[PDB]
Amino acid sequence: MRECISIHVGQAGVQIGNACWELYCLEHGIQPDGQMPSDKTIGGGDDSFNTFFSETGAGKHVPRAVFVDLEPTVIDEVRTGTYRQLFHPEQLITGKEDAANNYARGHYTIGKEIIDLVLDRIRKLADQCTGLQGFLVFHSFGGGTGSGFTSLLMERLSVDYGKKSKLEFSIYPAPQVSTAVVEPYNSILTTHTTLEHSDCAFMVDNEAIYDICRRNLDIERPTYTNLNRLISQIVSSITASLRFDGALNVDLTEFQTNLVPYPRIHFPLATYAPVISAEKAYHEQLSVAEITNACFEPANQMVKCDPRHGKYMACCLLYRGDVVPKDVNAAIATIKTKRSIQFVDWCPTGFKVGINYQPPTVVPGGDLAKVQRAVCMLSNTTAIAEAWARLDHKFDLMYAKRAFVHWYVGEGMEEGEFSEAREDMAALEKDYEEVGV
Amino acid sequence: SDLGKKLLEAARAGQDDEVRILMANGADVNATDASGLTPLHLAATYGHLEIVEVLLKHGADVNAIDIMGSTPLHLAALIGHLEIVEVLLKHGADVNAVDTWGDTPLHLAAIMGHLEIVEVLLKHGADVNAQDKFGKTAFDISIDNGNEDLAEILQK
Amino acid sequence: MREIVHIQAGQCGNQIGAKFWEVISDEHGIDPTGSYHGDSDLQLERINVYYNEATGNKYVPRAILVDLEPGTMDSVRSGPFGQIFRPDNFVFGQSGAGNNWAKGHYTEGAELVDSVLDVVRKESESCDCLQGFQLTHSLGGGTGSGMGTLLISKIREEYPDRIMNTFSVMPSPKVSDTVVEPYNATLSVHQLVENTDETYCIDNEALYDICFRTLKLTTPTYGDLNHLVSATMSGVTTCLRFPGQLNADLRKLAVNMVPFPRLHFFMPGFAPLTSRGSQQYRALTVPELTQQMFDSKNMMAACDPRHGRYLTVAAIFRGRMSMKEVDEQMLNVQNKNSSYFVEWIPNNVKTAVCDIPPRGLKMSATFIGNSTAIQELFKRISEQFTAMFRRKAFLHWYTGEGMDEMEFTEAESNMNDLVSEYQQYQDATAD
Ligand SMILES: Nc1nc2c(ncn2[C@@H]2O[C@H](COP(=O)(O)OP(=O)(O)OP(=O)(O)O)[C@@H](O)[C@H]2O)c(=O)[nH]1
Ligand SMILES: Nc1nc2c(ncn2[C@@H]2O[C@H](COP(=O)(O)OP(=O)(O)O)[C@@H](O)[C@H]2O)c(=O)[nH]1
Ligand SMILES: [Mg+2]
Repeated sequence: MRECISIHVGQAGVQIGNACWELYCLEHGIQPDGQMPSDKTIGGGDDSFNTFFSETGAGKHVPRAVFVDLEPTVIDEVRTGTYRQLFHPEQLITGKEDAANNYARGHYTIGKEIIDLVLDRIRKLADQCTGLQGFLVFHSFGGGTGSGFTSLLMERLSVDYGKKSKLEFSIYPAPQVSTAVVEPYNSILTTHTTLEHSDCAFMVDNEAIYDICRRNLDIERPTYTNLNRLISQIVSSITASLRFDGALNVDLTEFQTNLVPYPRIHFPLATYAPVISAEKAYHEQLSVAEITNACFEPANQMVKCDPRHGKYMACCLLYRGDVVPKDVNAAIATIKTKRSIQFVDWCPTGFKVGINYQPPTVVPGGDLAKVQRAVCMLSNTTAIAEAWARLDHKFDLMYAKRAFVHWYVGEGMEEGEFSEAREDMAALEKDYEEVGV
Repeated sequence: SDLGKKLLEAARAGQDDEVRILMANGADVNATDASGLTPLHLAATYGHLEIVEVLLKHGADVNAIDIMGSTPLHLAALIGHLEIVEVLLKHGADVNAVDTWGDTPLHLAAIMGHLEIVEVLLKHGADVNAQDKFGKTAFDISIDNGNEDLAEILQK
Repeated sequence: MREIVHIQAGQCGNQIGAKFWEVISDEHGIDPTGSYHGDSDLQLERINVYYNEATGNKYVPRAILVDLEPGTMDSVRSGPFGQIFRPDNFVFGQSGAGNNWAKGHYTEGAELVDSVLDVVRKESESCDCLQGFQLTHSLGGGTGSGMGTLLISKIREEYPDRIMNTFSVMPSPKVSDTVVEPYNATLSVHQLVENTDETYCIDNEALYDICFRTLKLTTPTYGDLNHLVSATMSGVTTCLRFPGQLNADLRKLAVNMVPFPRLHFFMPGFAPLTSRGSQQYRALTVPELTQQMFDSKNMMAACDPRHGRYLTVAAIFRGRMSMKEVDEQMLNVQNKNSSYFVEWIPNNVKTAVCDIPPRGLKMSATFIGNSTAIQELFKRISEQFTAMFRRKAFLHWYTGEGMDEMEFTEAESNMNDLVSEYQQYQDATAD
């Protein structure tokens, strides 16, 4: 087995986590109580889905998952929801007092009351693993737990597992759904202290998901449930390679190899197509060419930016369903006949391709239509520096007046940490400028 | 045996009978404490109307000033003693007297919202263009702090 | 973050505090008996925040009633919900405060302060996760002001990690009994600046002007004013007592609306304005509520938002309405009126929606503003304080109780220092 342990932190992390594991269970033919009748193996096995699911003697498939929040409201829903019987009960960990949208509380004062328990529980999961690969970590940028505790957890996981890989799925804040004005501070603070402990991080701009829900699914007021389901289908496309036989991104190490040439610039852009409303169940097929070309239209991106004004360092295409390789190669062929997609000098300007011939699964009760073929493009372009720049500009305006800073220095943080975190982000912005002619 | 200090404190405390006794023994009706306050100042501050009246019928200087330039009418208008305001005015109180902060009785009545005293002072010829030493008239005060009731009374 | 410990001090504190329970109790379906006879279970999901459960299917307010005058516990026990407070939580003296801050803060209130703390400790050691404290009081009196600030300071020392939040009624000549109130309020404000996390400034000047000019009540009564205070207090605490995401607990709200520790004085407003029982009205719509919400005439602090700039703003809509109907309007206010929101705090107006409307109305909106225009309220108080202090009127009342003349000059300088801080950020620019 080459296990993967998923850690979900904060409300956004937890609720996205429970959307994903619901989807996984449907893709792998797993029932809400852990049973999988389609599994010949008695009470174990070494199939590719065992990287994400441990097996018990009763035939119960248990996610290799940890849910962590510093208040119980959200994780109490997991304990009593449809999948109450699926997870390890001891892997659902809560405090009683959240971080109040304060990074300093999540990383210093409140978070450190529970960090040692969280690590002992992860150790327990890691001790059931034949050959633990590393961790997938879900969290929001703007929450006190999502930012502060997550950053604290990544620092500790580096010490106790120096060998293993760590992958991030981070929710990038948007005014539409933002709960706090200090989310820009928390975003910079965690990015700074986490940068050296994460090998690869997929940002999920909540505004991009918000716009897709409105434009493509015709939803007036996107709810978190709406955004989550769409997000969890993009997340599934990215982790499919780890849970299934395939030839691309077969383990966490390969994510770095394919997407991250240099450790600091490790925030790939994800673009996903097609997104079709469930009310259009009789929509006509979209070809390989059309869904591939849709991966270069900004509307379908997970992070708002302009790749045509940047330069690509890496590009991976992960198709799903009725996708004939020769049609893919011809679709790419025309893609490389579009002068607006520039690559950097020093990298092979080609596209790595993987195909999973299972038709994409969509959740019953969701807003997405069933489709015959879909694709998730993972591209590491310098255009994503526009997203850091948006956050940095907000940070600069408030930190110029030291607005809200007292909240942070009052909860264990030194004020100097603001400026160094912002200098690290300035160094990142010029890192992108240097790579992009 | 000086009765000045005890006439002062009897008037502050509203001891109407002691007020009459002490004057009966030659107590200085215009006695002053260290700050220059007179029995009439203190009777007017603390709302002792009959002591105000009696002092005025026995040679009290209605327009006496303390070291800060305060007259009895100032303090009566500041503390809000309407009856005493009118008694003082009928005995010739200077309705436009100015203290060391540039304030007139109308300024103090305006700050503290004694609108009836405002009207009495106006009917006795208070200067609406009297400026304090920040250049503010009583009307400027009512505009600055949005007192619409006071502003209407001052434009009439 | 679950439980809130409510304290009411003084005649104003206990009066408006009682009106708070009578109103929120009925929204939550709790009767004067503590028995729940409600109509849905959103009324119960978060009722532990303000109520204890007393084992007979009854509910008891987590409330402490304090006053140095015994007259007003007679008062509250007499009220509609008089007999649902814990008798043991009545901490009352016999000698009052005589509208003297020094008496309440230093001598008679200091003799009763730890009897009050004993009851707070009893309440707090029964809480699973206490968020903080909510105090209702006047600043112009002696007990609500003097002892109230003392209690804040000593509660702070004993619970430094919890949130302190006050509902402070400011004195006004339009409604006042005495001219010493600017003293008591200026001495009080000094302690609120240092020891409170959030303070709602409920100005009696504004409450009177609303009743007098917009609701056309010839002679406003204390009960007329409290009708407005009750509705405001109910609106601002909706997100604490009902399932929500924005501003869900006392510390999350404070983190969002208080950019600078001392500038934590909010200007509450509410729409529509009704008079007691005359509430039946046409309907009101979302565009109208939004503009009335931001209207000076709808604030309960006597200050013009137009004369300053909003640092943070919190809005609470209540009732069944179109939400992005709401989200179009409150984004329209911000861009048309761009100049009245500071540029260096992006996305500083947050919106909450609660489907449960208040009694008597199907739609309502509550306004919580942290505006630099609040300087007008403190400048008004500072001018009256200075007017009295310059002529040293009735300071014998305070010195005689063991207070020093230089505490008055210090209070004066601290109020003015607060004023200067607001005007500093009112003129600042992103640049
Ligand atoms: N996509 C998505 N975003 C969410 C969800 N829940 C919260 N968010 C976003 O996450 C950010 C707020 O951080 P939270 O995760 O709610 O806070 P937290 O991690 O629980 O930490 P605390 O502040 O201690 O509560 C905001 O940007 C929200 O828009 C969710 O379910 N899905
Ligand atoms: N809004 C309102 N204000 C009140 C009420 N009672 C007293 N006040 C105000 O509070 C001040 C007097 O303080 P008070 O509470 O009576 O004295 P305390 O008992 O020592 O706190 C004045 O400014 C009054 O306008 C009330 O029921 N409602
Ligand atoms: Mg949370």
